Amino acid sequence: AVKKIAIFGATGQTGLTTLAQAVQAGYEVTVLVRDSSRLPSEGPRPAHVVVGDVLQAADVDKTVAGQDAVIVLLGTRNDLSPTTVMSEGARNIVAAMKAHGVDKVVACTSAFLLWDPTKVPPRLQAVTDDHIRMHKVLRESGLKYVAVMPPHIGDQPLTGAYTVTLDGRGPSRVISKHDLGHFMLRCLTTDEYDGHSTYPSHQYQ
Ligand SMILES: NC(=O)c1ccc[n+]([C@@H]2O[C@H](COP(=O)([O-])OP(=O)(O)OC[C@H]3O[C@@H](n4cnc5c(N)ncnc54)[C@H](OP(=O)(O)O)[C@@H]3O)[C@@H](O)[C@H]2O)c1
Ligand SMILES: O=C(O)c1ccccc1-c1c2cc(I)c(=O)c(I)c-2oc2c(I)c(O)c(I)cc12
Repeated sequence: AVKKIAIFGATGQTGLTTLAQAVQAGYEVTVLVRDSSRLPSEGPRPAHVVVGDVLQAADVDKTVAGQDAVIVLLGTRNDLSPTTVMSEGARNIVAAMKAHGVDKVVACTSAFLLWDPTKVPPRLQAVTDDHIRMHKVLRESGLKYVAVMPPHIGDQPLTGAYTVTLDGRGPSRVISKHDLGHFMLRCLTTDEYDGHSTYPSHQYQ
């Protein structure tokens, strides 16, 4: 079974809860962070912290070495400008995985990659274009890749009771950050989503 994981984007909205959940669940977690002050003191703590940047191949290589799987929760912290950070980071992650024999990656893009592609809000198009580039990098890597394509990420509690579809239709257009993290982790213990795109959603009310 997967025991050692790297998380990229662990200091982000979804990353922080995914990290806490992963440690509480018993994983040995390594994170790559640019700024360690963004990791919390309270609660569960990663086993290993690498300070560096996903755009630096050597920093990524150090983070991926020795792992059993990789979770990718990279994002732009609501900077909507044109960007290649996520796709360039994914290229570095794939190269490091291949260099170190790691074969499982679970990565978050967005439900816009399942929904009608002509209905992306204009303000989100640049980020979506880079999600599409990152998805291409991961799909073409040949590695076992679960594409997680969530709708709006909310603040609702952890439930573990959300629905996962393969087509972007579902009970709602929201997933709590906690449930999204829970789903990322679920993907580490099953093969059933490898090579698929997945849409987690739930009605919280
Ligand atoms: N907002 C939504 O409703 C929504 C819906 C669907 C999909 N998404 C997508 O879901 C993904 C996760 O979103 P989120 O809101 O959880 O993420 P987020 O809060 O934007 O966090 C982004 C994370 O990526 C890290 N990161 C950015 N650039 C980096 C670099 N050069 N090197 C290393 N780490 C870097 C950030 O580090 P720092 O802490 O150092 O900044 C942070 O940990 C994103 O791709 C987002 O576009 C969002
Ligand atoms: O996350 C928010 O609330 C938010 C707050 C300020 C500015 C934008 C957003 C936002 C998104 C930001 C990024 I970067 C991203 O990548 C994606 I995809 C976003 O998808 C969003 C979606 I779907 C929504 O339905 C709504 I309402 C807002 C967003």
